[PDB]
Amino acid sequence: SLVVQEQGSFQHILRLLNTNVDGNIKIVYALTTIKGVGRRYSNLVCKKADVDLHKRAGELTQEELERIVQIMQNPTHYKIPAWFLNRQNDITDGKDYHTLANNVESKLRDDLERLKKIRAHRGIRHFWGLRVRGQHTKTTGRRRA
Amino acid sequence: AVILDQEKYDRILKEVPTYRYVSVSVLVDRLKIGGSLARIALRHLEKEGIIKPISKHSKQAIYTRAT
Amino acid sequence: RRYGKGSRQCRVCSSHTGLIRKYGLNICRQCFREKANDIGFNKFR
Amino acid sequence: AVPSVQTFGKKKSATAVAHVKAGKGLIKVNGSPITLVEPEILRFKVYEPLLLVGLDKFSNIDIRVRVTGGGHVSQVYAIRQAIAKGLVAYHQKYVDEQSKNELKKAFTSYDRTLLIADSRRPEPKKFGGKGARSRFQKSYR
Amino acid sequence: PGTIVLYAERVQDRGLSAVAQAESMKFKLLNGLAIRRAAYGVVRYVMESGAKGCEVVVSGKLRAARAKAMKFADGFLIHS
Amino acid sequence: IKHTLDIINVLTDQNPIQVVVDAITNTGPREDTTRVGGGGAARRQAVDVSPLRRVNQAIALLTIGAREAAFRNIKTIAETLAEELINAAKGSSTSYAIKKKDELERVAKSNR
Amino acid sequence: GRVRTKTVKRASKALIERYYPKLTLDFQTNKRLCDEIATIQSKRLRNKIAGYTTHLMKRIQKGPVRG
Amino acid sequence: PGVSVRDVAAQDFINAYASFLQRQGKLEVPGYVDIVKTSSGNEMPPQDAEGWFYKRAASVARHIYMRKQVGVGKLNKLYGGAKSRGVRPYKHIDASGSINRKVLQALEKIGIVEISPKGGRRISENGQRDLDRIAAQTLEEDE
Amino acid sequence: TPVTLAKVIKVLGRTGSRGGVTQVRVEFLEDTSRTIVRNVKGPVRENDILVLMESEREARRLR
Amino acid sequence: IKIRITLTSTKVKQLENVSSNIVKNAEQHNLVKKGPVRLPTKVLKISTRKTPNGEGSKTWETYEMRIHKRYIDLEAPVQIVKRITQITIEPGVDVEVVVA
RNA sequence: UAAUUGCGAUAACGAACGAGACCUUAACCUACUAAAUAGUGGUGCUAGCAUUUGCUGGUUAUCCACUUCUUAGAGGGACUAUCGGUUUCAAGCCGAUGGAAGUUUGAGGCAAUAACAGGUCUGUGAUGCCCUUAGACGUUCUGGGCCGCACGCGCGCUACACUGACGGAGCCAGCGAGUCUAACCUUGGCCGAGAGGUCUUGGUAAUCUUGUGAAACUCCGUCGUGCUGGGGAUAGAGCAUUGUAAUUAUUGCUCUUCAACGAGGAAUUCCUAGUAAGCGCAAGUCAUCAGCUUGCGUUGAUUACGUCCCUGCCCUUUGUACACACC
RNA sequence: GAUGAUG
Repeated sequence: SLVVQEQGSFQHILRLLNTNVDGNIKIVYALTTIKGVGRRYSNLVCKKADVDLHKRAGELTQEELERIVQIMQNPTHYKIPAWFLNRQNDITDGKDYHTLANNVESKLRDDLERLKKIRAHRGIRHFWGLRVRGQHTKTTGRRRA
Repeated sequence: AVILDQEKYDRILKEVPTYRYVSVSVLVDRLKIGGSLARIALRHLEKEGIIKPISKHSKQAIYTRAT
Repeated sequence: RRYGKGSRQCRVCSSHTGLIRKYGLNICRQCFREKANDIGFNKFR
Repeated sequence: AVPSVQTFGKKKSATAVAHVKAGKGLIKVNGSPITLVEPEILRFKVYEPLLLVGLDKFSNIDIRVRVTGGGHVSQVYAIRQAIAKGLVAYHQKYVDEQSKNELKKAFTSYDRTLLIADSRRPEPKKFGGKGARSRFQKSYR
Repeated sequence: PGTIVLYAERVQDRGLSAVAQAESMKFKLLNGLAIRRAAYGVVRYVMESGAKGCEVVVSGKLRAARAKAMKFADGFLIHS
Repeated sequence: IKHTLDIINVLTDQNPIQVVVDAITNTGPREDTTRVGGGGAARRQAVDVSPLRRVNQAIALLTIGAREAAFRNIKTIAETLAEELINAAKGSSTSYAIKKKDELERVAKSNR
Repeated sequence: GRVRTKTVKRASKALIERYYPKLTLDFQTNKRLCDEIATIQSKRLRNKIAGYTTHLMKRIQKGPVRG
Repeated sequence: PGVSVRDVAAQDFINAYASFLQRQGKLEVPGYVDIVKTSSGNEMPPQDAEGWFYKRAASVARHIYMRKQVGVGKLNKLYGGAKSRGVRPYKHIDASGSINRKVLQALEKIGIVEISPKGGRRISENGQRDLDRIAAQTLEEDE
Repeated sequence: TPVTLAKVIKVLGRTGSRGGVTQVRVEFLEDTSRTIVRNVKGPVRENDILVLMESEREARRLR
Repeated sequence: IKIRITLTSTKVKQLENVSSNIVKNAEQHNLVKKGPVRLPTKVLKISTRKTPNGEGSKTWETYEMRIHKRYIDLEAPVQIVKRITQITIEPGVDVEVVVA
């Protein structure tokens, strides 16, 4: 272990999935800004991409980033087990997906609107803004808006 | 500072031998390298023989000037 | 029916609530205090 | 048989049994050298009964300790009581009275607990609080 | 059948069992005897039987709407 | 305290225990004030401070300042306590301990 | 507080007025005498009775005790 | 003078044996060394992703040497921890059963352990030779 | 300013509405055979030494 | 002929009359026996609120029933074993005899 | 004096209940009686390293001995004993030696007289009187609710971070519970990321689960004063366990979502040493569900050794136009 | 020797 000097090509931000990621944070924890990229999705993707995890996010070469992103978008192709993803057995498709960046919120608006048009109890509560997971509302969550 | 340019690497080696007592924190207020980079700085300067250890510990590193 | 609050009743007063089951007593806490001396539970410390 | 002695020490629930016999200078606790006792910071508590009277006295003896109960800190205090007690009981039976008296004088003048156990024990809890004396919070409105 | 057998025995020291005396008074009261006559009847017998003290308390609607207790005693009992 | 005693020797080439003692003897306030009143109305009044309490309130100040100086800071506890003990024994107004002492003794003189 | 109750004060008095020649200043000796000269129900009360009887014995050596 | 595993501090021995096995390279590694985390109580997989499995093997090796026998259950107990549970308080939670089973099956295929009467695993004559041999080296490196 | 030292020779009692102020008589080390009575703020015994910031202030009693 | 005679009672006094009877009876027949082994007392505790209706200061109460167990081993001819099992029946004490 | 506990005084004399004594538990005993369903040593058999007679383990189908540690039955011990100060010098009080133990040795159980229009007829086949008694307020079946949420309050649990979060190693308790008109506590083997699944096994228990290998804790590392790897609410999606049945998610697991909260205003609670406080475990309820309660142990300070200022309590004297008694 | 009304 020793200190090594580096070149001045460092880039202090970088655009992935239409979001800007800081370059002064270790690589694994830097990607977490991307919605969908949680703590244990960065750890696994960054080691399937075979990057030195000890370096900063701005220390990566151009090819490595696109190497990482390509894995992130089709995780199953690189043998990321199904149980690592945030969407499985999609209600309309039967397939598996991992949702990133803007897809996370857009899919979310689609999830509620499904229950709303069906007019199920869950969808009703969301449209009313209340708690939907069986909590008591008598004493809790008063100044939520 | 997270990573170091030449203008800083030489800066370390030229000022650190004057410190009466050095540690992970002392190298972070006299010069502005991060907490992580101070630790590798300490171990490198130990191998290179510029600073002595009084004791070594996971949470509190104590060094002094070489004699 | 095989289980629950309805499957167990105090053997003395038929009450459903407060029953103690430790050591298979199955006697409601109120009746236990009345019968404690005869059953053999005394008050020491 | 070779001379032998059995002694013990306690602190809270911890207890250690020290078998002592004429030997070559072994000091092992729990089947390991005395040099490997943990936690590290308190190694000199175990070394204390040796240093205070010189290593000379321990050359002709073998001491084997074993500890159970209590916790990491209380066990260490059990070991140090057993070692000091073993030496005094050995000199009682196999050397002479004077040596036992002078030994005892050194051990006591530094720390009484080396030979006499600590009489403190825990208090029971009482209903109405989380501890023997503490209580739940009271409110009036 | 044939394994469990019941025996009887006449209680020793008839006048020094609290169960016997309390049951004695209950039947006396149901028959119409006065409360003061009954309570002192129990007390007098127990003291004649060698007891070192007796105490009997009857609480309820003795005389009017309001409920109250009333105590009778002899000798010297202990409490603690 | 194993780390802190070590740092004192490096920073001053002096016996570390003796520095701890000097920090105690330069912090124990000598005069304090007491609430005194009648019927509820009250005021302060000056009194002397006893030997044992001089040591007690010395230790509390030295360790309260060292604890508060390290909180939400890059420096470790063994370091802030090390600096606190070094300055107080020197009699430096930089120390939390010394500044507080003079605040107590100034009030005492004004309420004699 | 180490005040002694009337049960102790009077049981001790009742033994001196009958057994002065046989009582001594020794607690251990007095303790064993009170087993053969009285019927007491507990070791604790017996120790206290013998203790205060010893206490009065010292007093009598100095002079007459009232009562 | 002779040497036994009990004569060397635990911290030194565990790293020493783990390195030896890493160089030797015939210990079977279960492949999921990058995905699995060591217990349900934890939140991040091991930080030393390269060598964590080798470290676990060394710890179990010494663990058997001290005592009669063990089982996969006894090791889950020993390698549990404090579950966060968030707002609610902590609670002991047992470790990964798969990982601890495949370090004991691996250790048998290398010959360091064997099944024993009365259940569980146990040291073998060959196991004691390897661990004892490495203890004497670790002492030699005290210079 | 100078500071003088004195030695407690008796503890007279306790004062203050709440008992946190003991009362003492002292004997000055230099120029002994001069004694003053004053109040103290912490636990105190005989033969203690007190540092007096001003020597000549004899102290009042609340009773 | 190995036998193990056990005893369980909630009151020691009666149980020492039975045990002392057994050992003193065996020594007059010069049988070989183990001593009376006294196993740890196991206590039973029940905790309960005094109040029958929920009101008032929270006052809790504890009860205790105690169990003392003992056993002896005998190696004796069957004829003496027969009368041994028959004697020393006492209220409040429970006995069990096992062969081999 | 902790005490209407004592010394005494005395128009009172001798007594009874309460306090103390008493019982339970926690500390000590190399002294009695015993004990593998608890232990230790030695010896048969045996693995490893060195090999001079050494160090550490295995073998509960080897057998022998012993009781220091563990268990109980019966007993011993403390009485402030002894010594020095102090009050007419009486009850006592302060300190010291010795001792396991010297704040009535620590903690409890019990606990008088006289009262409350305290709580309970929703513990009782304990009860008077009023009401209801077949289109019932009886009994029982299906489905809801007691969990509904603009807000106000009371016990609590997580936090707001380097005295730290995360990762790998180190590695230690005590109190308990466990299978009939039957399914309880579960070692061990194997599959699975995980929860969990499957085949076996011991224990009706000092025998087995269970050294309950628990947590905080120590060591070596990664991060570095950034609402940041502190914080984990509120949400999406999938896999499991208990149950006839989980929708208003019972609970557990996995990925993702990643809010308030930067030490807290007026106020206010608890506490004097193995105590407060930090940490978790067994038991009660229990098919499943603890952020609660009853006990238990592990780590272990700071500050008085006082006073009557605030809140109250006990005794005497004193005033009163109070008696539902200062509301 | 500060303040303190009412049910």
